[PDB]
Amino acid sequence: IMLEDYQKNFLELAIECQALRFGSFKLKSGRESPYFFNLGLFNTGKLLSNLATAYAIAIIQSDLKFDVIFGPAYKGIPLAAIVCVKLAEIGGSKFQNIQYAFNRKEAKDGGIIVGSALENKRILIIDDVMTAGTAINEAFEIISNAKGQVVGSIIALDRQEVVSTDDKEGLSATQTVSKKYGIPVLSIVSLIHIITYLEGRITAEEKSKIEQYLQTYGAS
Amino acid sequence: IMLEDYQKNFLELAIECQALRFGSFKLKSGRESPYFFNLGLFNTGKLLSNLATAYAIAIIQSDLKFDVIFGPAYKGIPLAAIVCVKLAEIGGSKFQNIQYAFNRKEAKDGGIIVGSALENKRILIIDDVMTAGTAINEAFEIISNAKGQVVGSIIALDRQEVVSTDDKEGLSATQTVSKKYGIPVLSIVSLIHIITYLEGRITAEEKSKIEQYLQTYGAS
Ligand SMILES: O=P(O)(O)NP(=O)(O)O[C@H]1O[C@H](COP(=O)(O)O)[C@@H](O)[C@H]1O
Ligand SMILES: O=P(O)(O)NP(=O)(O)O[C@H]1O[C@H](COP(=O)(O)O)[C@@H](O)[C@H]1O
Ligand SMILES: [Mg+2]
Ligand SMILES: [Mg+2]
Repeated sequence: IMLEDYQKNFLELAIECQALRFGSFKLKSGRESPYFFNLGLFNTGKLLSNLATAYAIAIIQSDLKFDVIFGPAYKGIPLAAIVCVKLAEIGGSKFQNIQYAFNRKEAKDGGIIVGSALENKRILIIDDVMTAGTAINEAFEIISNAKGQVVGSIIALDRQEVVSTDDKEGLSATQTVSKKYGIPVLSIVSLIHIITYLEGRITAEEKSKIEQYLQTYGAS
Repeated sequence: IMLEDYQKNFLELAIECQALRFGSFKLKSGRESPYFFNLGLFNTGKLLSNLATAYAIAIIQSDLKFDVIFGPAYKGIPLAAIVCVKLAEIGGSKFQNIQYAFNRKEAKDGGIIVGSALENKRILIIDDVMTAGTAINEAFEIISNAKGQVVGSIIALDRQEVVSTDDKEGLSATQTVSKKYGIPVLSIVSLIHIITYLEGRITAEEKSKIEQYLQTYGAS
């Protein structure tokens, strides 16, 4: 019903740098979507600084307790690094000693995990986006092999869409993960927040097409 | 003859977190070394923040002009990200729009480069360490394939050691790269700086063993 400042600022910048675009788009499904999102267009030092901030404040506000931030290769690698830093920078004394880690796709001269031993540490997984859960599934396999404990996940944008329109539980991608693994899936923003930001920027008519999109596909 | 503050602070932290250790060590060569360095022990949010700062101030002080900061997979990936951010944070208006990029080891569903097109951009390569030049060589191949122009490189620690004791030009690893490619190889610190930091922390005797190490192997 209201957006935190960090969430306004994130959405303002995503639209400005064209990471978030509005129009008529199709997913793999073939499903219509009224926007497109590509976190990769946060691609300058300024925009990465702001992104790091936005993830960090989301994590700080969740009150989740964790020891390590893990990013799945490849796109999670820089995000885990920049967020680990910004948490120490703005989070106070409880985030000074957070570690980061990530996986190589393949070992070498050994190691799949780059970082300190995950054994007995509480892990937050950070990525850009979640759809079928395949990066999450791979991270759990890797982590649980190393005796780490995953306590949560965070993505940039939660689409808050039902994975299937036939499915009568009406579970989104993040919900599905959260149920299977028993952990929170946090996000900087969700579809409801995009909708709220748009109030007073778009026409009555346009407002009614987006607040019907969510009737057909919105989760739970 | 004097250390910048950022260089003192970096060396203080490297010793405190055990990234820099003093004692008797052997390289691959079989060559004795009076220290060991592992940048990977900068592994918490606090320490990564400080590392990012130290690279950024080194880059700002060099006055090198560049458009993109490139990190070779894997260890350069987080360093390029965290440094790109910190440059926007502390560098003022000329570092706001710096981009970062890095390579995948192998393509997929295409792309070796993750980031905006390198064509016609001036690239600074960032890595942890340089020895034989093999990561640098690979980055040049990748970059020049993408029509980018490398303008420089930066590593954490320049060992300032001759690659070979028989070699009568007396070129270090960084010098060798710099000659072959015609670009600066910057570093946060070099061996001479470590020596200077140690003045008044170590005994007269110990000072004389390190200021003889550099007589046998110190470059140029
Ligand atoms: O991170 P990449 O580009 O190396 N690899 P890719 O598998 O394309 O990663 C994307 O898909 C994942 C989401 O997987 P899924 O949730 O769609 O199955 C995220 O990790 C995102 O980076
Ligand atoms: O970065 P990694 O661990 O994926 N791969 P590796 O080839 O071990 O990288 C180290 O060697 C390079 C230095 O290569 P060379 O200068 O010793 O030949 C640096 O990129 C450092 O990260
Ligand atoms: Mg990914
Ligand atoms: Mg490397």
